Amino acid sequence: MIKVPEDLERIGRELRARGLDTKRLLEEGPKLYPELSIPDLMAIALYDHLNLDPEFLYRLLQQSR
Amino acid sequence: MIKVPEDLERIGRELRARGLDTKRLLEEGPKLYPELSIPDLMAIALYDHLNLDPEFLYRLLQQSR
Repeated sequence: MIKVPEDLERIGRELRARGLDTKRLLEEGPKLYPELSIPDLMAIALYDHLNLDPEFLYRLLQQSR
Repeated sequence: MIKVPEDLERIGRELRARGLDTKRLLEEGPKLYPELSIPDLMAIALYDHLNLDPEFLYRLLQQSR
């Protein structure tokens, strides 16, 4: 589902808009987005609280794969 | 290298003590700890800035594996 950095940002914005802080995002994120990997959701959590460049997080995710 | 939650906390404390913020931790962490996976380092980054329970992050890492 994360084919480009834009997808990381889109899903991240969506989950945070629900009111999910980082812990709740890591608990609810996987239920709402079962197609994402745990590393995907950790990267989204980092984007959502620290506003790290989605390009950087995307590149890190590519390495892990 | 992360066989228990204690290892996540130990390495996290070590990297943050060097002055590494989250972005620099994700850039320098892999160089300093080449034995860790990218998901390992993302979990350590989450612990170091948000103080999420290392037990929770450890359990998430087990799932990914």
